[PDB]
Amino acid sequence: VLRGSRLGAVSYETDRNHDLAPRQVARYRTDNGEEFDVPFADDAEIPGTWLCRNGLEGTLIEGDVPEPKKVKPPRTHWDMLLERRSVEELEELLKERLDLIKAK
Amino acid sequence: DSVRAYLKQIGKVALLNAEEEVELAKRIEAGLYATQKLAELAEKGEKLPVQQRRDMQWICRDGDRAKNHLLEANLRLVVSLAKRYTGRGMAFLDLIQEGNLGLIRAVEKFDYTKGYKFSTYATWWIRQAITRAMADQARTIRIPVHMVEVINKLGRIQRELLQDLGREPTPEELAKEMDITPEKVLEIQQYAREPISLDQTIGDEGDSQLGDFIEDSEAVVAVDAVSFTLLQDQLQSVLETLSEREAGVVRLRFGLTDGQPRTLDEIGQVYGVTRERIRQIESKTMSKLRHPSRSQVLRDYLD
Amino acid sequence: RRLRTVGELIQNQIRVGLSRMERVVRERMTTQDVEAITPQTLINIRPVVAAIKEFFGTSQLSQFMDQNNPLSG
DNA sequence: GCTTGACAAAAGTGTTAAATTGTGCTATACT
Repeated sequence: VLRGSRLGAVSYETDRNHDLAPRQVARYRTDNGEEFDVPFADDAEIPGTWLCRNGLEGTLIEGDVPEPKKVKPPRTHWDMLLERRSVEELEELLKERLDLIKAK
Repeated sequence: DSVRAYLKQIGKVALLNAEEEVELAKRIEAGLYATQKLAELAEKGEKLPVQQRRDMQWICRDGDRAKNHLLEANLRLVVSLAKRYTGRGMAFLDLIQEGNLGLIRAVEKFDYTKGYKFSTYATWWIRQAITRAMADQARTIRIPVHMVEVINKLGRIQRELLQDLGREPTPEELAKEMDITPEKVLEIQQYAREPISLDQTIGDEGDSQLGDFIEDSEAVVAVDAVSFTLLQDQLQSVLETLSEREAGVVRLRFGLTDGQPRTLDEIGQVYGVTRERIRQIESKTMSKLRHPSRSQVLRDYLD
Repeated sequence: RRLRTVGELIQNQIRVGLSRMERVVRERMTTQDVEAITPQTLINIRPVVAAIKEFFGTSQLSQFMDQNNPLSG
């Protein structure tokens, strides 16, 4: 009565292994020690890091050091406290609190 | 409902008085400073005396415990706000839990020097956290936040205009208030529509569900599937009727041999002749094939 | 055993719609200017119209007329 | 049967103007 379709379409072509795309396999290792293989085309430009099956961004074995992939550092609770308190004020706070514990 | 366990467990800690909040915040700040001192001074040695070391570690632990206590006593606030936004699409207890994540941020930013209550500041953070949570997670097909806000604005305007006019407005009437074209609001309304459940029963009984009777448009039609292959043979038989000299150019031009079309120049990589000559050969073969002597063989495959 | 005629069947849905309208009106009369409100400005007729539309559309009793022949109808 | 000169249409290459998306923060008080 009503019709719809999947997110894709079908192709009727027939050919089989008689056509070969030149490919080579890269090797990756993850944090936990698992290893994985990924077939790439001979155009290569293989990436230094790959997201493997287990979900760990593993690194290639051929290179001694992969692409740095450097990223900015995180923002933490002290680093945001320092945006509202001066170190001079924190020194006085520490002195004031040390006075009470020193009382006993 | 089984949210009662959370309500009970948070009910074992009493509310803070106005003077305890400042004490807790100041303790948290002092403990943070003590931890940062112990972290920093290690980079250059600078041994502290054992008594001072133990006192400073106690300060650190007291600050951490005061932060935990401040979160504990204020967990009760989040539920009073979460109960307002329940029913919009996300679960009540999920609302509470992710508003708690704005509550930790509120505790992180709250300070006493402003001379204001903890609730006054924490309410804003809890509310924005709940709003963001609902915006991101309330729909099966995710809608970015700004799109959710414009959809909400359209809904708000449409409700009032319907209350006034007494009927659903035409798109231009809503456009006159949105300051955007009528087709724009018509597209927003399309973006707003939710998917239906594929498992809903159909037929007024439990005989079957809706999904059991959806006809697939992109099906593998049998007669076509075979038919194409026949053409892929018949065409070959026509191309095989030519000399290999002529056939190779067409087979390379349209990529029949390997599936990749080739420019006029690239065909010369094996044939040697110039691109213009390859074009002339292509024209000769192309005119020979279209002659009725070979057209009728495969004309009616086009449909 | 009694017989709900068409009138009572329609009346039940009218009552439901007016009950929803009553809930809305009693909720909203607490939050409007007193002595300046007007009855036509707070009576909301949407729920009753929605109930009437739902009854004639989806109710199991409101069936398609059987026009096979005069006797069938 | 084919090369060469010369030309225009189509399409890659890169910049960037515009559109879209993600994110932190709003301090009367409210538990």
